[PDB]
Amino acid sequence: KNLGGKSSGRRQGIKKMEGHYVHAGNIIATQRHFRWHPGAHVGVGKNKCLYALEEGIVRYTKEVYVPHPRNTEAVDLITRLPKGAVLYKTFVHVVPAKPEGTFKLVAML
Amino acid sequence: DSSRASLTRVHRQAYARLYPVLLVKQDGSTIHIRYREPRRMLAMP
Amino acid sequence: IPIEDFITPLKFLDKARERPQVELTFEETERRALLLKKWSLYKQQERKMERDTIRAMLEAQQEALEELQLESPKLHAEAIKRDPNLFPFEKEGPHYTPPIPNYQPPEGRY
Amino acid sequence: SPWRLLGALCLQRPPVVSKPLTPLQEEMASLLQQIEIERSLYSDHELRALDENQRLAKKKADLAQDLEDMWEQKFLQFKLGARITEADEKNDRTSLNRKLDRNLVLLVREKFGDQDVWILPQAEWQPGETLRGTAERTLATLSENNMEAKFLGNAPCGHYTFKFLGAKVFFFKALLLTGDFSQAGNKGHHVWVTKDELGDYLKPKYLAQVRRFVSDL
Amino acid sequence: YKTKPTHGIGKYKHLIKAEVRAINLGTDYEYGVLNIHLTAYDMTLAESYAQYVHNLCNSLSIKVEESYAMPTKTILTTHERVVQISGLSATFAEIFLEIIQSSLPEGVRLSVKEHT
RNA sequence: AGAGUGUAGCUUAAAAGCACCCAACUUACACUUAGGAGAUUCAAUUGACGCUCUGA
Ligand SMILES: [Mg+2]
Ligand SMILES: [Mg+2]
Repeated sequence: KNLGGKSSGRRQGIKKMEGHYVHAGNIIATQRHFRWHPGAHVGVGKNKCLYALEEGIVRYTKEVYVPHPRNTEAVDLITRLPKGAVLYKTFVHVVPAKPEGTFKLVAML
Repeated sequence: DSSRASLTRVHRQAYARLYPVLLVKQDGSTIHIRYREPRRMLAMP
Repeated sequence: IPIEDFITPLKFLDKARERPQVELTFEETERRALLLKKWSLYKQQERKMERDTIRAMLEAQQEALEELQLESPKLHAEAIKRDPNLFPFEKEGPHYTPPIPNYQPPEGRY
Repeated sequence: SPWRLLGALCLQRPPVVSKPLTPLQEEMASLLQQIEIERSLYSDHELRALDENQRLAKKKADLAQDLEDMWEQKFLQFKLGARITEADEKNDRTSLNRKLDRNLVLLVREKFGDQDVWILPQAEWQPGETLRGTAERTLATLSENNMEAKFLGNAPCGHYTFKFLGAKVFFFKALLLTGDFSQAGNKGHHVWVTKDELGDYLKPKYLAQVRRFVSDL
Repeated sequence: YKTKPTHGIGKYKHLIKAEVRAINLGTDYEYGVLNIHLTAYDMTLAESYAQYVHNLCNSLSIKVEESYAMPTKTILTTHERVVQISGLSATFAEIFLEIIQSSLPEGVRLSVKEHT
């Protein structure tokens, strides 16, 4: 009677952990729902994947969730909280290692 | 302080003129009630 | 059963031409706008009076059940109780004239 | 401790006549008509007064004013009862129509063995009767009438204690719906007092502060 | 993570209450639901006094569930509005009632009728 | 008479920030947007105008 349910595992979760060196475009963590939210130099795909935007070192932190005011679901969850309540979510950052370029001497004109 | 919620305004948008018509219920109870075609003296037995 | 009278009447649409003239001068708008500010300070004062008589009387009434707590431990456990007589409560507001002389009580009612 | 047991009651007469307006409020009133008139939508009184007279001008170039004349005469016919039944008497301090706009409270004279104190209505009590029952009994001992007073709860309102042997007075709140105050010129000294004369009849520090828990309006 | 001291830093449903008779148990005595009927023949006088008791309750942290109205009766239509109140303490009961008494504008009648 | 003392309603704010009032959208509340009123109790850390209490 119970047919179906033979789905394989998604193999989602963190691909690059804390402190790992990560180039631009490396997928940091694939997820199904928003477990980790993006932070500094980390983008989101259509399927909620977290890819890195700069070359750097991955850091996981906890900061205050302030949703967008057009996101009417979370704002209506924000305005039911008591007066001292602060939400938190785990954010994933990339601390950019290299600078974006130097000034090199080309030619003495 | 029976003048708190009597300084009013019809808070609708489609409403006609409403005249401060004085009404008496049965016994000499003169009460201002907004009512059309201003009578200024209304009564019921 | 959800039936109400908030519905706008159908007759209040068609003949909307009776006042196409909404104009004031400068000084009539000036004296009205001074009135809205002086009434904004006025009701702030009137609700400042009621925030006194609510707070100060509650101060006396909580100190009363503090005084009736210490000096009679069997009588402040009964002043908390509720009278069953406020269930059919009703009170008319005030008027202009306390009622009348005898009579004359007349309208044809139809 | 030796407790002289005293329960008491301030009655609150509800004002039957609403207060007159203030010079800013009548401007706040007359402004509130003019914006309401400007935002109204074609009443049938102005339909049969403005649209008709154009057409009544039309048959004459080739009535509603008589209606409004009938409404001024009856407004002046049936004359109004007095909002002020106070400026005529001015000395009948026992009257239930002493002040119609304000909050009135019973206040009588009592005489003690050591004191001669104008008093708010008191009574001795016993722990056999409930405290809401003592204030129920105060309605028909010193007043001698058939009033209908209404209490709200069982909690007190004002507590000032004085000692000689100890004593406490407990001020409760009621409200008259009606009143059959028979023989209003009684042998007592009952005065209905708004607020300012409560600082005139009750001098000492356990009686000059009854005004802190009566409604200020 | 579970094994870290920052476990449960982002949980929030214990801060949201997502989902009546007269409650006089041992000392903490409070009413059930109340209804406040205000009938007057002015829509201006009934709508504006329905606001003030709601503004009086909000300034005293008294829970107002509904503030609806029942329809009119053609006598001339009498407009009636219901203001639902829950929860008064012993000291609050006489004081919260007497201010709505001491603010009734012009010939509107109160009610502390109850549900159903 | 004595003690505690004292910034608008509150402030381990130092002339502040929240509370607060009206108007318009809202049945209403709420939100928002337009506006509104505000104080260091006076005199040189000190002394005496005001409030709270313990007394007669
Ligand atoms: Mg599976
Ligand atoms: Mg499988």
